[PDB]
Amino acid sequence: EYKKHRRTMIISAETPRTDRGGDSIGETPTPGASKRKERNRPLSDEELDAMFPEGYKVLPPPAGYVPIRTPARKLTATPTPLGGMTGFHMQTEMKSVNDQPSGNLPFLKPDDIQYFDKLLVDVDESEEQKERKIMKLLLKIKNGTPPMRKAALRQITDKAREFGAGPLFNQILPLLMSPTLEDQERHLLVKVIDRILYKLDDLVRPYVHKILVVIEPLLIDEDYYARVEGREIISNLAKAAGLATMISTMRPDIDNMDEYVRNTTARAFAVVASALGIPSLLPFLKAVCKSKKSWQARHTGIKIVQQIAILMGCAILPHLRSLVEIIEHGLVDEQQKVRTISALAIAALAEAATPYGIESFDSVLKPLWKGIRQHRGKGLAAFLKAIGYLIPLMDAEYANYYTREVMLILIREFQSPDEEMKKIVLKVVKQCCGTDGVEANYIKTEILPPFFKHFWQHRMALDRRNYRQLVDTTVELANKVGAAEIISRIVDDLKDEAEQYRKMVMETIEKIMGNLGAADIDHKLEEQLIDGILYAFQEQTTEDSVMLNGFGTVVNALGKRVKPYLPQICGTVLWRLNNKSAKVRQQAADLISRTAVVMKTCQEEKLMGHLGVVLYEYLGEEYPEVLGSILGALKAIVNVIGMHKMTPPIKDLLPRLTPILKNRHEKVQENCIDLVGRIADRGAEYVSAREWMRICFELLELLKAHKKAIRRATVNTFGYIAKAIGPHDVLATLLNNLKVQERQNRVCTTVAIAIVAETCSPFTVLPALMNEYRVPELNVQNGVLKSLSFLFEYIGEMGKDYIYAVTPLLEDALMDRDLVHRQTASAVVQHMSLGVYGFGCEDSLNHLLNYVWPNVFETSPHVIQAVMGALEGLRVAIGPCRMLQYCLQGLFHPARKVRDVYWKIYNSIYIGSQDALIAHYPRIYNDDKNTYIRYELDYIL
Amino acid sequence: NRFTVAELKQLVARPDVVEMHDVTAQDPKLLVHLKATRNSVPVPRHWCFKRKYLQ
Amino acid sequence: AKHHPDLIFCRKQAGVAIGRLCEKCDGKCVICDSYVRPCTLVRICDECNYGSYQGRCVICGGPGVSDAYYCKECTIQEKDRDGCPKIVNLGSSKTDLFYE
Amino acid sequence: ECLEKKVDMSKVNLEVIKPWITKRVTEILGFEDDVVIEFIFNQLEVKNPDSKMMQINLTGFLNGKNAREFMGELWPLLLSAQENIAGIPSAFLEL
Amino acid sequence: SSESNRDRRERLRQLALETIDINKDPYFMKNHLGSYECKLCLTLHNNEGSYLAHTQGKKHQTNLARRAAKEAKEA
Amino acid sequence: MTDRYTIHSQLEHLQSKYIGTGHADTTKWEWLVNQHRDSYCSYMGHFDLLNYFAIAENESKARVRFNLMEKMLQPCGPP
Amino acid sequence: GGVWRNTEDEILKAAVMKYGKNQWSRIASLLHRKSAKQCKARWYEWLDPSIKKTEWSREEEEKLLHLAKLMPTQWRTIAPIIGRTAAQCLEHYEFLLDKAAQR
Amino acid sequence: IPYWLYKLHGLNINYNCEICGNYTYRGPKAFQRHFAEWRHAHGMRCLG
Amino acid sequence: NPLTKVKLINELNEREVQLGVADKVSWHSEYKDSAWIFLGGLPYELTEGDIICVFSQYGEIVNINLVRDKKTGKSKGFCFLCYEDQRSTILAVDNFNGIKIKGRTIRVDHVSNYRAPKDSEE
Amino acid sequence: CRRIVPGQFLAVDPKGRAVMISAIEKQKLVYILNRDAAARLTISSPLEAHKANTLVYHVVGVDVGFENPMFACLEMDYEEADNDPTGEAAANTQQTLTFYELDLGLNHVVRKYSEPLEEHGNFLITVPGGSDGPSGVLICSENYITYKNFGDQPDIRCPIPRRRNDLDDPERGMIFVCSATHKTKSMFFFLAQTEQGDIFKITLETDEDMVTEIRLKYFDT
RNA sequence: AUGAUGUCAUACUUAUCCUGUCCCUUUU
Repeated sequence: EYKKHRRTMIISAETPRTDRGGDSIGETPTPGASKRKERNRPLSDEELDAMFPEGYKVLPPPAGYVPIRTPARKLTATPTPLGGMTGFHMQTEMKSVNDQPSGNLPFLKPDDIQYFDKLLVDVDESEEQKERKIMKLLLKIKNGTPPMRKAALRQITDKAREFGAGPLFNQILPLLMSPTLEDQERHLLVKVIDRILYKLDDLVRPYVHKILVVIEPLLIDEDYYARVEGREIISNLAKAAGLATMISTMRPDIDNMDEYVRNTTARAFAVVASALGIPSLLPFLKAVCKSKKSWQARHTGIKIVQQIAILMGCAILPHLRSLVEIIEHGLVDEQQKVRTISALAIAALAEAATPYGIESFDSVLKPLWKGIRQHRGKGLAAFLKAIGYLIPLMDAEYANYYTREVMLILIREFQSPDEEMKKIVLKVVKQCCGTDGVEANYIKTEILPPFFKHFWQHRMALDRRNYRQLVDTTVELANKVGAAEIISRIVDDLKDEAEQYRKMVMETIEKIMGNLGAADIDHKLEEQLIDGILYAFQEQTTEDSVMLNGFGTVVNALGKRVKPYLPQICGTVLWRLNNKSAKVRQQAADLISRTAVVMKTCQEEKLMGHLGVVLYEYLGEEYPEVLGSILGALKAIVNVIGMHKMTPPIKDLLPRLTPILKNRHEKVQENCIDLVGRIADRGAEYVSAREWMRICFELLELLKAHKKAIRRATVNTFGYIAKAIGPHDVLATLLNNLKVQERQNRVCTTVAIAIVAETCSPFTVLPALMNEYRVPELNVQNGVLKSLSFLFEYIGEMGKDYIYAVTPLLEDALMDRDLVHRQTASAVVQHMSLGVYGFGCEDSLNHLLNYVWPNVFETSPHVIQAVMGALEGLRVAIGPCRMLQYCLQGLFHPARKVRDVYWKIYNSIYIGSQDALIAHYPRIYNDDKNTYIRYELDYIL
Repeated sequence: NRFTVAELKQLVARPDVVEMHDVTAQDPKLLVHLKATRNSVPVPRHWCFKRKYLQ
Repeated sequence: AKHHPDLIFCRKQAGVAIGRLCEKCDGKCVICDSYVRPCTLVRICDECNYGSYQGRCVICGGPGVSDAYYCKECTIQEKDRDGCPKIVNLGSSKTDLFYE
Repeated sequence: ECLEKKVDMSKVNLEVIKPWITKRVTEILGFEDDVVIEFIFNQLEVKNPDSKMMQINLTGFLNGKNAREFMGELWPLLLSAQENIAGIPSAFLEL
Repeated sequence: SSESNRDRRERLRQLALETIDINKDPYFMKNHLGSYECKLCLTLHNNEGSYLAHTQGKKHQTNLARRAAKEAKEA
Repeated sequence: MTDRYTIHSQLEHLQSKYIGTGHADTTKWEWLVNQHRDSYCSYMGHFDLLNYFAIAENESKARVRFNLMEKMLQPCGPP
Repeated sequence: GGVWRNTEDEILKAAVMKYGKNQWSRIASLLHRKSAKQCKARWYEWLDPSIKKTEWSREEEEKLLHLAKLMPTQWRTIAPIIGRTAAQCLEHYEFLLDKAAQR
Repeated sequence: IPYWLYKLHGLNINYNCEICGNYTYRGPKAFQRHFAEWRHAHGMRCLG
Repeated sequence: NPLTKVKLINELNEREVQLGVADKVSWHSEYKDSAWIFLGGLPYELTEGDIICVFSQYGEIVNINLVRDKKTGKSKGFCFLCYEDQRSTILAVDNFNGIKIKGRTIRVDHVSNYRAPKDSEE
Repeated sequence: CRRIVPGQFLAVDPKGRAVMISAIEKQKLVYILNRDAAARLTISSPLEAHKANTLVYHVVGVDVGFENPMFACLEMDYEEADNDPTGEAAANTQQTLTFYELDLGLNHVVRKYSEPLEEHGNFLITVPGGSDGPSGVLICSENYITYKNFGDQPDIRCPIPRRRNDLDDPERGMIFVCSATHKTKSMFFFLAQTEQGDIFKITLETDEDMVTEIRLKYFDT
């Protein structure tokens, strides 16, 4: 209900401020009248002319109906109490209407008509009215098919400079202001505002406020991506407009009655200050916080200091002093808010103040400590927040005293029902008691019993932030007082009813035993541990890692102290390994996966028999989400017990795996391909070649995967089996693909050609490929070009020979059939050029550079960036001198194009190797006013 | 403000490399000095063409 | 790069913070965006790694697990001696995918 | 223009320039605000201020026509205060 | 899926070759990458339907009347 | 003092930050002065080149270094 | 769907000339955009060689005007009787005759 | 009337080559090719 | 911060309802064995009898006492009332939390520590 | 050996807290050196201190008594001389001795002090300060030597003594070729050789907090 | 006979990408 005041915001300097004064004065008039004694307040004809847009008439009908409208009020009571009714007669019976009148015109929601009504009328073809009329391409962006949204979006991007910001925003801001607005539609209009604001710069100046009013509500939002977007577009707006534009714009919102606009406005100043930098905007602020008019302003400006602290964060560091010098005067102010928010802003500062600038906070302290005594309520807690973040920044001697003073109040204040309180004092306890200069026993006595008393309760854990922060603080207390204490007190709660609580203590134990190590733990408490962890693990309402990673970390930390507990574990593991069909199978499986090594090193072989054949049996499970976890478990078991010792000998296993690859879904596909990879890489002899080549012809279509890691493991496996067999057959099976499917992974086969060419010497393979460029089918031609590219990228030095072989073919390819040839071939020239460096082959690379050189000119992004990479690699390989000898004449050529490009190149050549260029600048004669000959080089002994 | 081609060819020591489009540059003396270097390469012939060197 | 032509790097001053890579972007190079020939480790900027910005991936920006490294082709081309290539901006990527 | 001569605020007073700047701001912006007085205080806080940056900050806040005259009146009074050996403008010697 | 699409593309190429052999089109020429190129229109064709649709726009057969008058002065 | 010239920024693009790169609209005298400054910096950086330059002349090494540092600003006269 | 582009229309005409007329599944396996029923409907509506797509005269207009009053509905029954046989040119001609005579 | 084709090709452009017997050219490329031609070289050889 | 306590209590109740928590761990084991619930954020014109009449829908209150302040009518905005059983306090914390009563909304939560005069936050 | 590549000049602090490496022009870096827990030397992230259109002749660290380390260097701005075809901005452009201080608490370096010189300098001489002698540096120039410490210390200049009845040309100047520093617990002296190889024993009289006079004497040849 | 703008399909490239969330807006 707090945010919906957005709906009350009408669309959009001395006049601007003059308006706020009148606004507040009318507020005092009305408010005053009631003491003297909303949207329904009667209106005036100028106010009436204010709302409706252009082109409407208020002409009435006769002089006997307006008096009916005046008696209507009296007759709303009177004639409603009178005779009336309606009826219908049976009689036999034109029907006009309008949807969107256009070629297609994707559909209009019943409300959006109000906005898009002008498009409905079909009157056409007779100035500005036609620009608003054609601007309905918005409608195509809002609703329609995704392609319509794309093409529309571009079309309106390139028309920015044409239409101007005025008509656009005039036709947009109502939509982005719409009460019925979607999520997506919002986000899309945000996109169009960005893309048009990458172009328009000086133009937006009148509309800046008129923008921010809608945009500032994006900064305060439940969605995160909405927030990062909002900060981005306000960054683009402020940087886009001028500083003075922003400043002079946004003043009147500081004293605005509603605090909402003040707040979101503060975050606005935070964003713009990130844009244009702190020092530029300082005098504005420093002027604001000293404003003597009213407090609300200073409250705002201080909040601005804060949000600057959060946003800029670590980068505040240089101006920290000046900022402090601003804020300090509010701590002593008579108003309360200003004090509270002030000290809070100090907190945010210090928290972004990484272990330094302590003396900059210096003058701030002595009041704060004093205040620590006398305060009741929220302000107190706020001070505790500030001081809390401060203490890590002090000296362990001064902070000794000061800390020991804070500990008292810290103790006393555990018990307040305020959750803000508990957050603050919590994080405080972290920083104060996580100090190296604090003594264990003092904490053990004074703190821990009240800490676990008041803080560990079922109010906390259900909340999110309190959950996390609690976890952290407890973790650190463990970091000091030791392990067995904390854990020993919280173990008994593993068996507590609720989940979220169990989850909490479980992850706590996890992190604790992660850091300190399990060595400190005694015996009995360890029994309660393992039993606790099993018990909690046996009841899982949701699927999550916390319990699992928890268990794994506990066991791997215990080491072989866990050995007596195995049979109970794995008994539970099998029985659970049935029980829950889709729920728990995957989970018990993963439990095995993470417990593998522990079930290995202790040398329980029967257990490996168990897991081996038992898990072997589930490979016929039809549920994928289970089967995946099963294969994962098998994987982990392979990494502990070796090839020849597998209780399910690979002869059994692998062909039993082979048919599963039709599973498609990554869940089974991921782990499966992984395991086929481990076995195919490691042993690889156990299986006959026929099985392997079948595996190949099955692997071929795994490249339709929508996931990148699937293709990853796939290609690497394909290399492994390429080693298991040898090149020619399998690279031929790769060349069987004509790259007809451009979706999923196509070039991936190309990568397989590369890695295959590595696994056994390409010194064998190349002639087959180079022959296969002959084929008239073009896309596979550019395919084998890519194969050369990745090929040289992987081979590196070994290309000192094959350069020659590839050289004439690159000649044929680089000579252009179609752009992709020039591009890909150019990439080949690049990776070749980095690879061969320094070995003395430069000549042929120069020859190829000839044919490279004409391609310099084009607007296609991929070919121009390709050519850039090309000429960069050629720069390092050939040496700059030859490059520059191609780049000289282009610098000063009359045309703009040639200069743009040759200067881009010459820059690329210039940044690197700027040291070595000296010799190669030619002799340039000296003119009248200037001496252009460097005579130093002509000094002769 | 722009010199003619005959005045640019009479002033240059190597007038066998001057073109008709070099008079429209911002500094014809530096372009004529850079075009008459020892191991310099000329620009491509697609600067005035409309076929994009591949059609 | 490849995955994103409108992305801009940080190019800030090099500090002592060693860069890391996420589990989804493990093995991928930062400049060359390749998977083979790692020669030089990745160093992050001081402002790019502070508090919650520490231990994050340079390219992916997610939870970093393993340390990131630069490609040898970018090392020999002197493309690794530039500033910290932290991905600051994020445009036309993972924006409409959240809606679906 | 008049914003090309280098000046220095360390050789001039600050308390005598507040009433003329307040009168100029009341003549330009009509009423009395707290952002313009803070901007005028921040523009004279540095020992070596920038006349072009102050002129840009005044043209962004005001319209620009009155801001140019305000900058030309503030540059001449500061020049008369820095040229004098006392460090005061001509309007402070009479009263 | 992909094999069915490859078989459909091969059947479409065979049907286009049969239609070009039946209609006796002297301007249809095959490229070296699995595409068509028009000799009379002097333009490229992306698919088999693109070369099969170059009969209404840019009619190069009507521009051969000058070459027919240059080859033979009589009608 | 209306100047109407605020070379601030546009869309986080261009904004040359390096020295000696140059642009497409770079003049001949500016490029010659940048090349002369780069040659002076390379002569001051290389020890063997500075030794070979000081062995020919009758001046010392530090005097030639101070002369090359003094001739860096206006080493050929800005065009 | 069913945009009925010209490159798809030429491929549909070539498939109707090569494969046949009473084999709709064989023609739909070489277009990858429409089904067999949509291809048969396109071949019977616009790709038919006997369809008179032009030459709207006054005799056909008088035949359609003297038929829409005898049968108000069932425009598909009067499609082959009038001679248009496209099942959409008759409704378009009726709409043109109703709009031109209204003014 | 191919107005757009003649505009894209460069027709109806004012150009004249005084070396090639004071002939006129309808384009800049035609003026560049007419300056180095058989008639221009013949006129240069006849002029000396 | 002043009105975020009722929102935090509602968020904790929503998380307990959505996380699949049973009746044994439904944020009641930490505030058990005490029928004294802490009420804060009431209006300045509400009396003790009106609050006792509005809070009697879930059972009869045993001992209610308003926060006395500003010697004129003992009005501070906070209130402490002990119900009959713990189930009535659980129902009041689960139903009357964050509700609006005569303009400004109030907050309902459990303290379960002791009877203190100054324990709420104005 | 590029002009924008650092490596031509390298100055180290006398307290061993940081090292400064700068190029001939428009590049300057300062890295912090700190010992580890196992007494191992470790380096921190370097601080960029570049300045556009500024040439550096020679750099030397200032001897500070465990305070903020400063790096003095001879600077020369060539921005005005490159934007004047008349050559007036090229003349009357002397070198400026700029002392850039590295704030250890702020972890950033800034140009704290800067002052123009009377003539162009070739090399500098770091005078030891702190507990042993006053802080400052001696700037060697053509036929003159002027040690000008930072703060309220006045500039004291001394011309270079020449040989009696020199057979060389009087139009040629005289500068220093090298300089050595001998520091002891009692006092400190300096030995600098001229262009003619005249090694002079450089001594500097000083007051309680300032420098009084520079007394030079020719030691040998 | 190129080229021009233009509504409109069609292929191709980017090893493009499919579990992303409020772990931070807590504003009277």
